[PDB]
Amino acid sequence: TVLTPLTEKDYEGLKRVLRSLQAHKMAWPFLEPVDPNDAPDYYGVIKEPMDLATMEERVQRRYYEKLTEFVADMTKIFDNCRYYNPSDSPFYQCAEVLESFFVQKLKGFKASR
Ligand SMILES: C#CCNc1nccc(Nc2ccc3c(c2)N(C(=O)C2CC2)CCC3)n1
Repeated sequence: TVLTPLTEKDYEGLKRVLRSLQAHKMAWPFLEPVDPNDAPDYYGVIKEPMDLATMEERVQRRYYEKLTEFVADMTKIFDNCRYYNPSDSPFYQCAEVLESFFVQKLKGFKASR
């Protein structure tokens, strides 16, 4: 299912999904690693940080062998955000918006495989 090996043509689809996420108006908090100057305790709280720039590096290097691994990294971004930030924080709302967008794009990618 979602465990099949990613082909080179799959990787063109993954690049497009990632670029759509990076261009979303609510993606700004996720574009780069969390700066500890903006959240001093963040890296003691979150033990597996993730961000869209790290995923872009991984896509360029063909890090992902299965689509599940790509979805797992994307899910970490949103899970870390909802765990670190309170439910009324604007950051929490950004994760809400961007995760539903990612699901919309992912369904598109899967249908096109
Ligand atoms: C605006 C601005 C500063 N510049 C910048 N640039 C690019 C991304 C970015 N993310 C950012 C900024 C502040 C904070 C965060 C992230 N945290 C998050 O948990 C967000 C879910 C990722 C932790 C605490 C507060 N910040």
